[PDB]
Amino acid sequence: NKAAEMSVDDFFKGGFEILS
Amino acid sequence: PGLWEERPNIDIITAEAMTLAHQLATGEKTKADLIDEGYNKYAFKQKEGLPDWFLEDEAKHDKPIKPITKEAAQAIKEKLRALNARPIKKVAEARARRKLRQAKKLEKLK
Amino acid sequence: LIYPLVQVTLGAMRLIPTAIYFPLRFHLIRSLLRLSRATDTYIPLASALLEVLQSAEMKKPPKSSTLKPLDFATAYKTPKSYLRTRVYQDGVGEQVVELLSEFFVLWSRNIAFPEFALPTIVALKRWMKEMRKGNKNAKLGSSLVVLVQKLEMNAKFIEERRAKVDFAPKDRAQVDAFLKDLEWEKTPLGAYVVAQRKLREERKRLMEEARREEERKRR
Amino acid sequence: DALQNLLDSIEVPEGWTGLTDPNTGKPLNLSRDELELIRKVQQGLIPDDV
Amino acid sequence: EQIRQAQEELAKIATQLNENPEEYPGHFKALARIGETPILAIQKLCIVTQMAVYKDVIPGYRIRPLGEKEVKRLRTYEQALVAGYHGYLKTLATYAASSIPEDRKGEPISSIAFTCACELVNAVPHFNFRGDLLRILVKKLSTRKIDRDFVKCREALEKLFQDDEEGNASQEAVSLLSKMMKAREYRVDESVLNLFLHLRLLSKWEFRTKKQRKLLKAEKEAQKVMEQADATVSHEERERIQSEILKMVFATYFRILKARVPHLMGAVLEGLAKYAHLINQDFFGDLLEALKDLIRDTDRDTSRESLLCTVTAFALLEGQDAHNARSDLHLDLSFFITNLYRSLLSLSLNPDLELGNNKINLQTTTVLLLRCLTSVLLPPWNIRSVPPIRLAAFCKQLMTLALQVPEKSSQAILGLLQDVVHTHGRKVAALWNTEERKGDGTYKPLSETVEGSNPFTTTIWEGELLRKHYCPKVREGLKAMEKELRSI
RNA sequence: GAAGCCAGAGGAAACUCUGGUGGAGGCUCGCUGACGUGCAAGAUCGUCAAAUCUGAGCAUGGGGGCGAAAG
Repeated sequence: NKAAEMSVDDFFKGGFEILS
Repeated sequence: PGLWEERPNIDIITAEAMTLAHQLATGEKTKADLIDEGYNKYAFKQKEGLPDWFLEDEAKHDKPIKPITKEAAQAIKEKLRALNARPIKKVAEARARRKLRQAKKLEKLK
Repeated sequence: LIYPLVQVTLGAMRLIPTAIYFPLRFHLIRSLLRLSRATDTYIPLASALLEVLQSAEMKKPPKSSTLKPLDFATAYKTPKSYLRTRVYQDGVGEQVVELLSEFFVLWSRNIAFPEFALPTIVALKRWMKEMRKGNKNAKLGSSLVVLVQKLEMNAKFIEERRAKVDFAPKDRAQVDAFLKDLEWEKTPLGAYVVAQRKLREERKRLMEEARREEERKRR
Repeated sequence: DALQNLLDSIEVPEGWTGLTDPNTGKPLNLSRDELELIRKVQQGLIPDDV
Repeated sequence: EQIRQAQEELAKIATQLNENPEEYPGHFKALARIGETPILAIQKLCIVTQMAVYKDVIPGYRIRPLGEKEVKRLRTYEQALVAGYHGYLKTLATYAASSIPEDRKGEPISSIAFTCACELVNAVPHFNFRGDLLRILVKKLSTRKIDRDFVKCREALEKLFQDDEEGNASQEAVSLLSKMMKAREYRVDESVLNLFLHLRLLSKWEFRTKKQRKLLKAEKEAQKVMEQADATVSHEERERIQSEILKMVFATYFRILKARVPHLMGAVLEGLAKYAHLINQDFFGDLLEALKDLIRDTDRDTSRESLLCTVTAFALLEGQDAHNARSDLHLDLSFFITNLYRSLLSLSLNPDLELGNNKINLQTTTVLLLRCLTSVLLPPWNIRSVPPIRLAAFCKQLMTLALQVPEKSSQAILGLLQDVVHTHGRKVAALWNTEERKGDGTYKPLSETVEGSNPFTTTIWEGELLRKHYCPKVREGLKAMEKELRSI
């Protein structure tokens, strides 16, 4: 579950969580 | 809209050539030998300007006979083995087939 | 509001991690250590400090020269003269040892210090081996040996007082108390850090008053 | 190297004979001159030069 | 203008060949002559018109060089076709090798020729000089400049590979590609490598007279025996073509691995993981030891390479046929498990972790680590048979890593450990309930082997820092971990 | 006793019902074992026989192990 849906590569883009 | 490209390669495929190659590799007969029994009755025979039917009839009926070795035969078999010759799937289904064959033999015995 | 600040600080320190620009990273890490001491927010900086160590400048032997030690409170950049200079070597080692000391004394009490220092200790030991297989920088060698010794001692201290701490998943009273009744000079790292702070302050006094006498003599 | 073993197993070298040299434990490969002798004996056209 | 005269001539020629091809055999040359004009617009239109006729006129088969009335008509027609088509391919090659830049007046002659080449590739592969056409294609996709023509040729070859059911076109293309890679010394843009992944082959009462009826029976039995023979022959030839193509593909892969080209390792490993189940057994074992030697060489960038090799080995073992082959083929992943366990600490300290349909070639080292951890702890097969010692050791090591590793990756690690606790549970509850701590030894952190490090003689005390980490995501992830530990 | 077709009644149509005509069915009447899969501690799914009756003529395949088959 969590393992796969965070092992997808697109999860680590790097967008600063202030520009939401 | 708006209508990298830039001597013959010798390949041994025959059991007789593999046997002779083993004979060179192991210290049984040397270069001087190989020339010496090269000078035989099949030597100095014309092959250049001959018709294909003549040449093929001599090829089929005039193959010299030499001993072959089990090592050379196995070497040719290993060389000519295909890369997809023994997949896991094929060998597993072969085992399944033979196990089924013994099961059927037992039930026929029953 | 801490999350965006630490995010942008890490981004700033990892933008272009170069030997010329160690001190900007260094000042940012000092700022983050101040923030960590004030708040109760864990900020991983061991990766940054260990990268500073595992930079390129630290491997090759230094360059013997005679130039002035950097004032790492007024530098945004490293002068082109200071490239392989043993003086730059000594400086950067000094404040690397510093920032490591404040970080590991900052988290010197929690029940997991043992674990928290394991990677750092093994990395430092790998470096002592690799650099006595590198340069000839014995002052930094000795300082890192002392630091890793203190880290191991403090790790052994917490585990000694850990043994009997019932941490059942539905009962965390003892772990929420651990050593509420201790102060950060009792731990071996606390003692080492306060001693190093005293030494840093006396050297600060030496050089400040010194430069004052040279100014007066020139006048 | 295991990669080299895989490579020459996939495409066997020219002089591969399946034997091992007793002098040096590596497998024994025929030379270009030895392959020329193999050709000369197998076809019989030119037993010796000149 | 002269362009209008050419318009009329080309239209007349094309329509004449569409309507009555045999009666007009010389237009194939006439068309080359009308294309010989120096006007660029006429050249472009001649090239596209030639593309159109040569497309519709080429027979569903190849013809023989004659050498040595209707039959002579057909003979002449056919010979003119081949000669004209050969001329067409030569013209396309010259135009494509010509310089792309001119004044901006639409798509250049080079781009139009490349489009024509792609259309011919996808339309009539079976006909002669497929080799020359594919040589044009490879001469384009051997340059290391991503361009629109590059991508167009790319999907052209991709569609050829995914639609070729016979195999000769695939064999010629893979031979050309492998020769090009070897000649260019493996300086390609990894798309030509993914083509090898994109191969397919590696995966009303009509009255009839008495004479008419007997003859029809004759063709009936003749066609029956021919269908049986064709089935057998097609099976054998498909197998042989597969063998040749697999030989070339694996030779390329292993030469790339031996040369250690950094930017192709992911694609090469993906291909190996995809096709090792198509290659023999002994080669499967040899490939496992090849991966082992790659890991050892990296031991003596490096983190990413090691993680790629580990992922490939584990995926190959999770292959179904390999999974059943397991014991008989003597495939032990103990080396890979131990290497991952030992490298966890250095990976935790590595600051390059987050600097970045597919299964192997993943650009992020954290993602590779997550895949390795999923393989070791949550496997597709025998999920509830994993050694509890292995589970507990990896849980402790991953908690330490997540303590010492950046925010988003740490969130991923917490999610993976939450999944591990969900799946196993009772096996690892002792790692957090201190009343069940074993006292048959002491925990050895800097161990050498997973069983050597006593995992159940310790307690996961890290939470006391990861609940005060700066990131709400990891904080709530740890909260979820404790929640499900509690709801065990 | 199914498709197909016809008529009446509702539904915009698609349809639904009724009454029929029709007479196709791996539909009825007369006097289990053997394995395989399993990814667990065994579930489910698949495969193999039981193969119109009968006069006069006619042909073929046969054991075992090895092996991917070719042998």
